Amino acid sequence: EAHLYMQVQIVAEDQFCGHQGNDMYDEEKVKYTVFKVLKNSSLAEFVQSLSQTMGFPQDQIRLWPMQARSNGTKRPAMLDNEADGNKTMIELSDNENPWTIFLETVDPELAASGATLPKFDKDHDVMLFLKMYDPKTRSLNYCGHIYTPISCKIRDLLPVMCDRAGFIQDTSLILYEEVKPNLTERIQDYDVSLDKALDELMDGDIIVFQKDDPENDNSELPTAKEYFRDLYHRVDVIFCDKTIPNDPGFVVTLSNRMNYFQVAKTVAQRLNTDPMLLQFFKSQGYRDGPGNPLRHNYEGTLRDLLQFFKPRQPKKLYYQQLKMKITDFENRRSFKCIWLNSQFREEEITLYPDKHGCVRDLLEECKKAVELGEKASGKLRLLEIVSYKIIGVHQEDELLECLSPATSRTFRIEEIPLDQVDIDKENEMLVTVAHFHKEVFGTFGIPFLLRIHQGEHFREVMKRIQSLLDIQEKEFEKFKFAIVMMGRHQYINEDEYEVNLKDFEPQPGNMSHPRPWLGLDHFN
Amino acid sequence: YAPIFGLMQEKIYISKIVVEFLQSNSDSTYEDLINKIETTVPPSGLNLNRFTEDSLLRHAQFVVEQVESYDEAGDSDEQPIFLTPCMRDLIKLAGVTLGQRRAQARRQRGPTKATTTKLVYQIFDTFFAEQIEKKRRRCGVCEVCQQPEACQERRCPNMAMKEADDDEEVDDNIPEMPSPKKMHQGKKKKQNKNRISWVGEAVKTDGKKSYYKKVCIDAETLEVGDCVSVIPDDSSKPLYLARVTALWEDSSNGQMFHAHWFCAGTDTVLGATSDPLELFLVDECEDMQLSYIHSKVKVIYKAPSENWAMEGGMDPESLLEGDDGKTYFYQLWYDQDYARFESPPKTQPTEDNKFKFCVSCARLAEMRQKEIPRVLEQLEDLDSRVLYYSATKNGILYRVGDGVYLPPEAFTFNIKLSSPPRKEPVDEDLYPEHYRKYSLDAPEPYRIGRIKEIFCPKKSNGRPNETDIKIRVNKFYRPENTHKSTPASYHADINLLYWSDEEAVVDFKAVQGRCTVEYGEDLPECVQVYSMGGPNRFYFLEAYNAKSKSFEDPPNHARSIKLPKLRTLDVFSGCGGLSEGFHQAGISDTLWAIEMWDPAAQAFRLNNPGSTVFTEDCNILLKLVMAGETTNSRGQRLPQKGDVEMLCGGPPCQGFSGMNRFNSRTYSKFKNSLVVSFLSYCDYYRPRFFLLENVRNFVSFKRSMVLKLTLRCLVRMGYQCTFGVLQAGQYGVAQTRRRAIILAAAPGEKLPLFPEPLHVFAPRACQLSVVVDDKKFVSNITRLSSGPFRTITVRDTMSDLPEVRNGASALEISYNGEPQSWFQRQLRGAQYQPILRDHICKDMSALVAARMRHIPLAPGSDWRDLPNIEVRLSDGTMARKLRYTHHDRKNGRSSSGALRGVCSCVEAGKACDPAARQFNTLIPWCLPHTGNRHNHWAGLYGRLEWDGFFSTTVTNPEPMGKQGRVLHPEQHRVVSVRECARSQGFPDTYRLFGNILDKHRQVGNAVPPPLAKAIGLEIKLCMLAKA
Repeated sequence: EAHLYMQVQIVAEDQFCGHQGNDMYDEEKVKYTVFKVLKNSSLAEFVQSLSQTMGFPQDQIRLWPMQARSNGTKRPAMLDNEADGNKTMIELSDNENPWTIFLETVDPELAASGATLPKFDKDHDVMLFLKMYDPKTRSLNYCGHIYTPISCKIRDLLPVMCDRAGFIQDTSLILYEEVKPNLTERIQDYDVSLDKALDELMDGDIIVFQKDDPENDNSELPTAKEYFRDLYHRVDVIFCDKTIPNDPGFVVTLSNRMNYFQVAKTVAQRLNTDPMLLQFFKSQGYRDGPGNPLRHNYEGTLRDLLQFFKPRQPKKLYYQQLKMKITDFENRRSFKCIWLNSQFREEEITLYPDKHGCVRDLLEECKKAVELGEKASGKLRLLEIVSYKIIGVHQEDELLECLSPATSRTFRIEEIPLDQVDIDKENEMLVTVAHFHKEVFGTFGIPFLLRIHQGEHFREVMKRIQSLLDIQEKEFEKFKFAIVMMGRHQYINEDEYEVNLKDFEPQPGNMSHPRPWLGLDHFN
Repeated sequence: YAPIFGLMQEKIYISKIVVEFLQSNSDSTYEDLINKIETTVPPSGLNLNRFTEDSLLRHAQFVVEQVESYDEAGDSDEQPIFLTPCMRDLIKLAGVTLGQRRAQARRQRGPTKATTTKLVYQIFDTFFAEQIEKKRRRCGVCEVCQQPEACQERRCPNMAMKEADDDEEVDDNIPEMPSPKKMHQGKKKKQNKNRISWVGEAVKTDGKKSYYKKVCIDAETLEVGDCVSVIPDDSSKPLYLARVTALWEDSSNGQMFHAHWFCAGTDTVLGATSDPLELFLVDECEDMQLSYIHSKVKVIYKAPSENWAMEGGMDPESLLEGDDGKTYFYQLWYDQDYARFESPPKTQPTEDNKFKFCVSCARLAEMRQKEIPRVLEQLEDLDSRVLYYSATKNGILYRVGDGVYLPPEAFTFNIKLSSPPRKEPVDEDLYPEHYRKYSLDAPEPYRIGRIKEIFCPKKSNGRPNETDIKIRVNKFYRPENTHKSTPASYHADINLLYWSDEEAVVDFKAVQGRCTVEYGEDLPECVQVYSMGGPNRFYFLEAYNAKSKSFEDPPNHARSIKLPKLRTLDVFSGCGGLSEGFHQAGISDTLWAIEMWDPAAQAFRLNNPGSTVFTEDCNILLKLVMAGETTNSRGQRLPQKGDVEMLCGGPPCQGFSGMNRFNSRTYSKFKNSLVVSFLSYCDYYRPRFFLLENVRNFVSFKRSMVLKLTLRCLVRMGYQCTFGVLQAGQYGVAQTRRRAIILAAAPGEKLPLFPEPLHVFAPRACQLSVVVDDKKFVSNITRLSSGPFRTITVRDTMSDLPEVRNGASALEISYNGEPQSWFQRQLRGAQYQPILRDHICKDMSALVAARMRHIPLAPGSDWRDLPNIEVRLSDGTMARKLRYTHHDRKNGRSSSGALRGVCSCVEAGKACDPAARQFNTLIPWCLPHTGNRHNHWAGLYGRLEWDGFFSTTVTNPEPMGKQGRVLHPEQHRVVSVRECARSQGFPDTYRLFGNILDKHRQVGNAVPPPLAKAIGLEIKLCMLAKA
């Protein structure tokens, strides 16, 4: 017969002291006295049972059923012990369980002296709750409750309030009504009755008061209004690093009314880093994990970042620490290129320079990224290659935004070889060399620049070629060597040693149109 | 000579491609021609890479001569093949002269029939009698004009092109033609009758000079409610007809009576199309003496049948019984101002007004009482002003504490508001085309305020003055209007407002409407639900102070059914944007839809899982449901009579695209077009609601003939109709595209209104008026160049999309960014971890890619800012600079004295010089070639402004096409498929199908769902009213 009982949770006034939040107390930080009670038991029987169990006379206690209001507050309401004493609790609660009730008793140290429970006229009396706001400590002090006639004037309660809060008498007080969270209304007229002063006056309403003192203007929350406002917007956010797997993160308390700059500064403070060295990620929010990245210029507030979390769920925010300032990190350009090492071998690399930078900065990143020659120059350069042909060299001052966005364009970075810096101008000539299978249109391989002397022993040039290529030896034999000019090609007899500059330069004074080049035929 | 032979082979091949493609269809646009050229596979024998736009531009002369030679041999009544719009645009770009040589070949499916029902067929055949009744002389300078024998071989192609332009241009878009005046306002002739006598006693004794009688004798018995013909003064107008709504004797004047006029069908928009025996009610009545009575005529109120939903498809001759067409008859109230056809008003006379009631008098009285701004309740009194608690105007009730609109000039802010260069003349060598650049704006939205009090000024006698009402308003600073200026409104919510403390005073007549302005914390739900809940809902979070230019918390004193969804048939849905808009309205569930095009059908299937889509012509299914079948050839269950509830769609107008007066061939095509089939569908199925949509020109097609005939057919059907045009951009879209809308309601329903504009827009594209038979028709829209919400700009449509380059084809990409604009927030959704889809733009030619890579990023920049620099290309070919070999008189020479002309045609009366052309040039040759004749082609190769809007609908973006600017503001790419869909307003979750071209076409064709929702809300307002 468990379904015929209900938990009645009794809360005492000692739980009201110390509460720093809205209404009287925090629902979590409260000790109840739970009673398993028969639904058909009368109210009078339960009042007798309570008075006997906790050790007070039944006429020394008052029962204040805890009732929720339309505004979302939860305040004590009136129950008539005599008239309603015989009705069952299950009909009185209107199908509620657990049913919390405030139990108002006389102070046993003020009751041993002979005082008893004051009488209360339901029609003409009211129960006021009194709180004291201290701006210096920014805190609330529960100052008990009072019975007072509805028609009584506030001014007659002022001395009571003063000496009930420990104030010197005739102290000027600023009075507010806490209507609900985010609604604190100042009481402008002290000469009006409670009925007139408080619209829709009920039992359980809370009036907050503070000293009227210039010193209050030194506090960051001089009055209870801004205090209750800041409390309304405070929220605890759990920040987690996306790199650390299942990082539990750390919790910081902030205000919803906050932009990106303040959040970033705060997190940077609690992380001992520069705010610019942090990138933040909004949560996915149905699943737990990093979502859309946030830009540095985001003009939204904290509520927007947390809006798809339920108020019960822990509100998480992902982030990662950066090695570069957030602006340059958001302006980085994915730059895929090829790195040429000391061994003349191609490597695929991806660099992230700032979009508004020059070639120098790209080469500097690549230098930080790679290793240089054993004792080579230590200076790098940027080639632009399309269709396996070098179409240009980029000067280190060139802007990164003018670089050939086409997919056919390959950017190479390479160390200048030792044997091409200073050559003999009227003797040695640098010739462009490329491969091709069968005809000369189907070119392939890695083209290169090769030095050529004057009247020179062609098998020296082919052992130089071999020094570059360096494959197994006896596929070299199938190389067919030809001299190509404007599409025509004449093959060169390898053992005849026919070499002289005249067969490699264009017509007199000719640059603009293709210069003669050396062609190699083989199969890849 | 190998390159020349290869070029000749390319010319022959492109001529074959163009001629066969023109055989395939005669309605393709320039972009479709481009697509056909590039997609064509080059032959194996000839060594060439692929056809590009340069190939067509350089073989234009040969391809055009071949195209005209094909059509010059066999001449028929069919339109010649070189007047296809794409080919005409190609002529308009490249200066090709027509009519030379030709005849070089050396001696070398059905009209169909739409399945119209009997009544629709009857209406069309009925008007067919009147279509048979029946400047820009030949140029004389072309070779064709000079040839001896108008003659079929002497047809001037130039004059044909000019006539095509005249048929395309609107003739004419004059403002006025003032609004039509009152009918019967002229005097009427007095009739000499023998004897006039009352019968019986005075029925009603009002106590004044008026004594109401029943029966009058003018050699014939006349009673109240009978119909009388009248002969007015002969002013080329036919006899008038009116019902004697009241007969009474006046002690002051002679024998008096009130006549409520009818209106003939010819006097309405219907004109000649209307049945001569048909009439309509109208809100025009007047007092007159019975001496002007001519004779008695009998009319009958042809009420719709009680089984009107089941009358579709039956033979009209079976229902023609009886005594028809013999006498006059009326069925629909008519309002000429808005061109509205309604069911007759069901106003019921009171008992004291049985025998003097006039529906026209009652309507005029209620209208004049409605327009008068009248204050309602007194609240408090002062020595100078008297206070009131509420007021009303135009059928709307305002109270103290309601958000209120105000015209932009109503009041001014305390902020200083707007606080007020020239570049040096650029190098004519680097920039040889800058000189051609040179040598209204959308208003600020409605001011919004909150009433503090309503009061009136006491007169000299002390009595309150109710002629005017003065209203005190607390102003709501929009994010734009605060000191942070317009950039403060790039990110903020479209609703968002700021509370202030400054007070303004306005006249009550200035108030233009009520909007609910509310707090954002006292809201019982999240602000998103409040914003999407209903119209004109604005929410303010925190107050703004102007003196300190700061943001504070608002002062405390500033704080405060579902009908079943209709089964829907969507004819010619396309991708289903209309259906999605209707679903957003939550009034319609599409259960069936028709679409011939396969990708559109697949897109609708993906977007609408619970719907049936038929991939066949609508005529086949219509004939099938006439014949009584239930399953099609594929077994799909076709809907039967009574299943469909709302019928919506928009048909193409390709077969009758002209504007000139009707022709026998044009009508022979039009009678079996798709619009007649749509009307037959509406006839048979008898929907509750009927929506027709098309392009703006559809209003003035064939001199408004299509609109008039459709309206006549619908009126014969017994529906209630209205029509107008709507500017899509006014309803939350960054596009200018006017759309003509025809609304229809079943008998007994309520005719929907046209939705009021929401977003302020540029007045240059707000011309919603319509001209028909030299009469001006304006829809019921009451907002002109104003509204609550700001414009929707292209920045608030594409800003946060991740950067992609030309040729990008990654269907699935990360967003890599949170939404930044309100429109984007509404488009994305409430769940945030998607994969953004279809963010793909066309992969164009490398030369064009470099061209648009070199265009500057300054706003409005176009081809006129193109530098003449030799630049390398992706394929490895060479792009030579543009050489000026001639001099033009109209423009003069450069400041450096360099030549400005490009061809011999710059000199007056000089033929274009062959081999003087250039190609594969970074700056185009055709643009400087023909700038002067087409206003410098200003805007071509231009970039969309970050603050502007799309020029027009985008079906296939292309830099040199007629769709206006198609370039992304910053990235070197054209607008992508997702970007095009973002323009129309499609939600990001919406799915598409097919390749990139098909996706672009489906995005372009569909109605913007924000427009469809805007219509969808209005229809629901009528569904709710009935129940």
